[PDB]
Amino acid sequence: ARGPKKHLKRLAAPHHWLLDKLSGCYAPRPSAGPHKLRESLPLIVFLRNRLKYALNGREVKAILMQRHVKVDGKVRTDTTYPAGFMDVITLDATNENFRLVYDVKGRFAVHRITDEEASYKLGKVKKVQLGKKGVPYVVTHDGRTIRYPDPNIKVNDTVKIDLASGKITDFIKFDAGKLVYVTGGRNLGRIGTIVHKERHDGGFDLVHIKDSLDNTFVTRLNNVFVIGEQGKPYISLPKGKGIKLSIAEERDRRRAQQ
Amino acid sequence: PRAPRTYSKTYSTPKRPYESSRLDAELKLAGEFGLKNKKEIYRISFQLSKIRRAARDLLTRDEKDPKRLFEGNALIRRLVRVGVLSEDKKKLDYVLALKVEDFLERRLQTQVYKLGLAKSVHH
Amino acid sequence: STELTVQSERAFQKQPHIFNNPKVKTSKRTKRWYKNAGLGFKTPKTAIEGSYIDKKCPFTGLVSIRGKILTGTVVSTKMHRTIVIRRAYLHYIPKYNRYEKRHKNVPVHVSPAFRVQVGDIVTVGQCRPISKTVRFNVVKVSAA
Amino acid sequence: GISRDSRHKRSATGAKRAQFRKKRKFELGRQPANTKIGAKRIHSVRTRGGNKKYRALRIETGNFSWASEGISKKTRIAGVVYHPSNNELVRTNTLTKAAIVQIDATPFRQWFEAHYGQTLGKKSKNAERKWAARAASAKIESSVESQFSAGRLYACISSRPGQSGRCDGYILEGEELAFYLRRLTAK
RNA sequence: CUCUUAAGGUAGCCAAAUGCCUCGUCAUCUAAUUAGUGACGCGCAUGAAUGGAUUAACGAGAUUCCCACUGUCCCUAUCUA
RNA sequence: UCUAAGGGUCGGGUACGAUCAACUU
RNA sequence: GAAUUUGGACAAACUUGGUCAUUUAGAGGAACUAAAAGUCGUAACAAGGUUUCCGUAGGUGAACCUGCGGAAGGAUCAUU
RNA sequence: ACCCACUCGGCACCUUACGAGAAAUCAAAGUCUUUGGGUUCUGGGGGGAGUAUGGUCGCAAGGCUGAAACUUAAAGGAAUUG
RNA sequence: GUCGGAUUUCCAACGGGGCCUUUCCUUCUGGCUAACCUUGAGCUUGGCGAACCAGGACUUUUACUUUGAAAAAAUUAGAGUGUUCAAAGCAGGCGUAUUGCUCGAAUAUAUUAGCAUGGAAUAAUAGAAUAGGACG
RNA sequence: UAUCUGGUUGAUCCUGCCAGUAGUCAUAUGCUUGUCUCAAAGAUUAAGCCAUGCAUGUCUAAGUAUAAGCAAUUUAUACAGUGAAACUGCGAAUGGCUCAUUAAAUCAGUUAUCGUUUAUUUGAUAGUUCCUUUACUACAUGGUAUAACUGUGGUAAUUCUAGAGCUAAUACAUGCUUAAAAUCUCGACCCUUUGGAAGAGAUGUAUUUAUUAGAUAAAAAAUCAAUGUCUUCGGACUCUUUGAUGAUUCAUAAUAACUUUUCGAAUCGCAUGGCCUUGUGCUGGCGAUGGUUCAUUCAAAUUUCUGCCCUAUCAACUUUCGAUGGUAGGAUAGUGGCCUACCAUGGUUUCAACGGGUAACGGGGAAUAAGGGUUCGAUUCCGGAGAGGGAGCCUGAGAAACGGCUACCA
Ligand SMILES: [Mg+2]
Ligand SMILES: [Mg+2]
Ligand SMILES: [Mg+2]
Ligand SMILES: [Mg+2]
Ligand SMILES: [Mg+2]
Ligand SMILES: [Mg+2]
Ligand SMILES: [Mg+2]
Ligand SMILES: [Mg+2]
Ligand SMILES: [Mg+2]
Ligand SMILES: [Mg+2]
Ligand SMILES: [Mg+2]
Ligand SMILES: [Mg+2]
Ligand SMILES: [Mg+2]
Ligand SMILES: [Mg+2]
Ligand SMILES: [Mg+2]
Ligand SMILES: [Mg+2]
Ligand SMILES: [Mg+2]
Ligand SMILES: [Mg+2]
Ligand SMILES: [Mg+2]
Ligand SMILES: [Mg+2]
Ligand SMILES: [Mg+2]
Ligand SMILES: [Mg+2]
Ligand SMILES: [Mg+2]
Ligand SMILES: [Mg+2]
Ligand SMILES: [Mg+2]
Ligand SMILES: [Mg+2]
Repeated sequence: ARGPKKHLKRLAAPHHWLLDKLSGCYAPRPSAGPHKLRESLPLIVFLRNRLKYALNGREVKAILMQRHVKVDGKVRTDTTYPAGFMDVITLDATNENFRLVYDVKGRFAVHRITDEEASYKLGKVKKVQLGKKGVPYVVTHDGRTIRYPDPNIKVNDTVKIDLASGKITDFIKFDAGKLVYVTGGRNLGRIGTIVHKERHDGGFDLVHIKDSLDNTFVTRLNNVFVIGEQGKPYISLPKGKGIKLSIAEERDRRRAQQ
Repeated sequence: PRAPRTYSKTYSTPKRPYESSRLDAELKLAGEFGLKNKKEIYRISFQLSKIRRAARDLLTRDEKDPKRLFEGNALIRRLVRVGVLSEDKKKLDYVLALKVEDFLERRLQTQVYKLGLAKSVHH
Repeated sequence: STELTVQSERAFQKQPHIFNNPKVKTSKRTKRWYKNAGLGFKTPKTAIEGSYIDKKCPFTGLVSIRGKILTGTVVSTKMHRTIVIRRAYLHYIPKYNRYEKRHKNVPVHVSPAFRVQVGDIVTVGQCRPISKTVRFNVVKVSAA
Repeated sequence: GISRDSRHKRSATGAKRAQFRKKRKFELGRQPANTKIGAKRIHSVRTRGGNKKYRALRIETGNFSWASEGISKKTRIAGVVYHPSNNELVRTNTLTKAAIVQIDATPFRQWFEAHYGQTLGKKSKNAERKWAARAASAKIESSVESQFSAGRLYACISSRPGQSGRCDGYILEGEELAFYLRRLTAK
């Protein structure tokens, strides 16, 4: 009321941050940034609660004011900068590179990537229309705009961005039989080799999807991210590859080693 | 404003106040387990009940239901692990008929007596 | 309908930004603008070769059908360019394990391209608020 | 002040809605400008999100487009002559959108002679070669020639002076012109 | 219970235009009320076509209070024919 | 100082136009 | 460019009425419940000493009585 | 018009209790804890009370609709023995 | 057939799918032409489009029920785990503890309404009767 | 953990209620009280009234310091060290608290914005502005005022302020500085038919109006109006450029103009480098702040379908002066009877409208439960509303703000 809210209570933050209900009334409210608040890492959560690299928010604040942490190759000193899907976190100390990829469980899992891998990223194209002076542009899922794109790029494809220049090297067309990554939804964090899609004019287009173990699931079109042609993807998949093991037999795998 | 602290009572009272039958029996239970009051028995009755409420839930479900198999083995794993349930009885129907005191048998003060070294339960 | 003797209001009735130029001569003396509403609804022949204006018409006006698509039976057509339809449904009362009849009145704007009567079963499409209470627009007539 | 909410006037069933939610600024209105003619005076309005809005009063002149020739010029206004909404606006010579006005028609007359050169109402060879090419088009209509004799053209204000501070429009032609002339001359 | 009539005033109604005592008693209206109204009823001497009890409407009928208004008054003064 | 409404009479091969005059609101 | 000012809409608030709702006084009248070994009867329960009850109307200290029509919950399941 | 046999509908009746019920008793008052054919109306301890008030109908008598305060642990039904 | 864990040719049951028994239970512009009468010497040159696609005129309407997607977190049910037990909490656990390794923080419920999908029994609607009925 | 028991009679079997029985993130209270962990808490009546004290301020390398501040840099004579006050820029619209109002209202789930505003974050994004645009002219950069401060004073007092004298900018107000190219309008002449010219102007973005494009299932011929690029004037003829959505008058572009005219950097820190005709000559890095527009993010506004407690001793309500709809306009950030003018007579209801009550904020949820249910939800999260009652409004992207203002009542 009367204007935007600026706090975030605990028990309101998105559940995939794994924030314990006790230990403080409030939670870090992500600032405006390249990604939606609801699906957002922000760094005070990443550095302190996931990597255990800092014990308080004040040490997390100290690390950022050394210009060490850089997201997508830019410093981003802000403590609540919303880190989103498939941003690359590079730390000069320990020469460690991270990518934000949802685990099989739908949480932002710690995922170390090779230094060569941290040299590009993928973004799902959300809209492609003409800008001023008749200059076509695209919009990726992280708000990045790219002028003068390949005309063959259409909505729902994905593009490979250099991350040093705002340019694109490659794009994967959206077709049945392409490897995808479900972002958002009850099947969040699964990889599934599109089988087909339905039109359903009037909105909310669905797509059917089946993983390697021949398990079929369907999610909405906005919740699908093509990650390259079938077989090899263009990014290093985390451990597990999003298979969604049932609770029944996962324990046996858990009890396999002990 | 802080997250509310979950709490729950660990005991339930019997419906009818004065049974000669129930009054005698529970008093016997404290006799050979050295329990201070009736609350140490009501708790075991309450613990056993929420065991059966879950145990009854699984049985009425279809056999080979993924819920029953996973959870059913989970319950008998814990009951066996403590020692309340004998190893030879793992059918999830032998949980339904366990006993009142099998939990009281695995209490430390009882087990210390069993493992010598006390020569009386009140010791 | 009766073509409502189109030029009747105080202000001249015309389709906005649809200019006919008198310097040249050709067929189709008065240019007419129309569109297809999508969702499979067809543009009726009357709208194409009519003479009405009805700037709220979903085929020749400045309104767009988006959102819910409904269906009901016309119960009162005493308005002007508007009708009220009745939508019946059974509301399930959980305690008694059975249903009860209910109904609602949805005042919908009816285009001049359509002719409707009491008892006609019509489908309507949602659009931006047309009047104090009109939010749907007659888009297909299924009975006569 | 003037509020555009609807938690006032009655619900559809005729029931009266009780008071709720003391007036909000994002549901306001303001008062009409009622832009008159002459002695230009425009006041600025600070609207939502900044977005300055210009409120015309006592405006002088405007930009009117003669649609057929694809041109526009700056001309004056003689007065309001017909208003579909409220006849009271006519008597006070009040400028609103779609209020039929008479404009000065002076620049149009010289432009027509500059462009066509044949005649209206009633030197170097570089000129008439254009005129020879720009021929067969000096027969615009017989109902606008008669207006040029008096030097006033029936124009319609197609702009919102209350919002943009400007009175722009077009010159009535063809069917639209014949619609208002019969309304004007009826007696 | 008694004496006694042709029969012993019923339903109603009342200090009423009928109530002597009386300026009856209680309440209300009032600063203050022999006035008014509502109640009461052993009613000198109410009461049934001697018509009884009520009654909307109507009244140059009798009475009481209130608002508006006012030289009726406080308290007189001036003007015209 | 204006405005709206309220009429008569004449007119198409087998919707409109012209003329006149009312006090009522 | 201040004081001041014309007109407009928003409009608090007051005064005077009106309406509705809730509390509440009141001479007097008329009910209902309770206690107390009050006074008068004895209408009901037995064929309750005139069988009982219903509707209606009238009357009488009071329970009630009387007419007309009903019912049996009757004091008859019954007269080839 | 009678007699015999049969049938459709009605007014009833006689014996039985497989069944029902608290029981008197019921061929429906059965097919209801082995509880569901469709449907309308009514009831929720006894008094206050079918009262007050308000509507509405009536010439009136009165009808229909209809409380609350308060007070109480029993009122009641069917049979048994006296 | 390995020493209580699974395979095969199996006698059965349980439930699906395809074809035929008069059983179109809609289709064109073009692609894969596909499953290809395609056969080239026992792996070869060419069969009919949804088995996958853009637009097609049409398109009987419901109710129901299955599956699926959404239904904040806390709370409820509940998996794991030493808070000394427990109420709790989401921790921790293992190393030669010198340089470190590593699992978790599941799952379910979530009336009714809305959306997509399969069934078409049950309960309703309509169609070709002074035939503008369908094929042509 | 699918359980009942005492009370109508001399006794019996029923109807039926009274009593007991058990629980309560349901309160109070009585008697008693040793330990550990955990934790509600002036909500219920009074959304009654409040002494006092706190609860909103804020700086870096990076806007402005002659403190007549503090110490010494000493690399500095203008400054560059720290740094009160004050200007400027942000914030004070969050949080916190309460639950009075509120019964299709809020709210929950689900849609829409092809119906709008959005500070901020993130990503992109101005060669077109010497206006008679060859001396108008500063572009190695252009004016004004004021605070802080010095001094004089008033008042009993307020976070009161007057007059006088100074001084700054990322305060305020102005203001030029860079290529072309092409296009279209005008338009000197040869003079002519097939006609081209010298020369000039305009051509950013922003606002407003108008007009044009924003196609796109299939193949061939007839002669025309005249060739139409080049001709072997026979005609080979193609390139003919065109994005998205279910859908648009969409995106975007083109022509004509309009504007009282927006924006298009007179700003700051750090490191100082290369080029020579070594002149304070020409170029050069890393940042900070601001800035038009588009997109994203944080939002907001409005909006769809369905869903709410007791009431008929509430059966008709709405339309005087908006009730339901049409047209036009004004207003708004935008749709809309939101408002106004004209016109029509509509709109809801026995499927319960309207009116009344609520010891009613809605939900997520809570207690008790065999299954079904009943009752509660002021209160740890989400949503709304309020700041003693009403009303209006300034600043701002955002308030109908009240630890802002104005007025009225108390
Ligand atoms: Mg933040
Ligand atoms: Mg007696
Ligand atoms: Mg006696
Ligand atoms: Mg009797
Ligand atoms: Mg009886
Ligand atoms: Mg008979
Ligand atoms: Mg009861
Ligand atoms: Mg009762
Ligand atoms: Mg008896
Ligand atoms: Mg359905
Ligand atoms: Mg049915
Ligand atoms: Mg009894
Ligand atoms: Mg007795
Ligand atoms: Mg007894
Ligand atoms: Mg009780
Ligand atoms: Mg708040
Ligand atoms: Mg930015
Ligand atoms: Mg309108
Ligand atoms: Mg409008
Ligand atoms: Mg309340
Ligand atoms: Mg409350
Ligand atoms: Mg809250
Ligand atoms: Mg407020
Ligand atoms: Mg207060
Ligand atoms: Mg306020
Ligand atoms: Mg305060």
